[PDB]
Amino acid sequence: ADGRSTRYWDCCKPSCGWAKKAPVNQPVFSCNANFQRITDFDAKSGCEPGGVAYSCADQTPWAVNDDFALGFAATSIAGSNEAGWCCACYELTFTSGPVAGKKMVVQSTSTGGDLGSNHFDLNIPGGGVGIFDGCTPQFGGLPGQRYGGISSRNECDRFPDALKPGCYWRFDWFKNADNPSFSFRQVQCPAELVARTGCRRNDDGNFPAVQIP
Ligand SMILES: OC[C@H]1O[C@@H](O[C@H]2[C@H](O)[C@@H](O)[C@H](O)O[C@@H]2CO)[C@H](O)[C@@H](O)[C@@H]1O
Repeated sequence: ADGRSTRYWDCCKPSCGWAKKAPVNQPVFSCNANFQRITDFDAKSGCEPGGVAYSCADQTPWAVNDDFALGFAATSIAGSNEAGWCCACYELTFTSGPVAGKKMVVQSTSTGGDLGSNHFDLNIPGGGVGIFDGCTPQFGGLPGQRYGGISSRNECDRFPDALKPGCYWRFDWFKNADNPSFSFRQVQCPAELVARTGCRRNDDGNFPAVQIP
């Protein structure tokens, strides 16, 4: 199937970070203000007044080589629901922009709201906070516009150290692609991705595996 991508980073607790959202071993980890994992899955989101749980900095993208990357996304997939996509992994092959032909395997860690579409909101620090700014309360805020975030690579240098690597990836591996389209299929999650969220679905074994170069 084909879909559409956007980019974001709002610092909020991800929607698959609550129990009973899907058939998983444990929900996606959330983190405290200094990015340390928290073990109470019921902690209040940092995007709500008085909340303490934020997005973890290790749930950011990285390049394995020039044609293949790994990362995370907030998703809305036509024909399915949050119990079907939370913690599932998908292989994307970009079909437009400067990254056309490149592949990226992502794990869904949150939910978007685009009915009838296959929307993947890629986790990218500096990609834009959108409606909720959890980053201001967390550490003082991130630069950039609300929708779309920063403009140039040099802006990543003023970010907190734990979010710099994901910020640079947008300009380096991703070539600053602006909402590229893609074709995708559901795949078994790589161990590398499950290591950062802690969340593996019970039906993961019913899908094909991908070979990380
Ligand atoms: O609402 C989805 C997502 O949008 C992100 O901004 C988009 C914006 O909606 C689109 O008009 C513009 O062309 O591209 C940007 C970047 O993809 C926003 O950054 C996210 O917080 C939000 O979740």
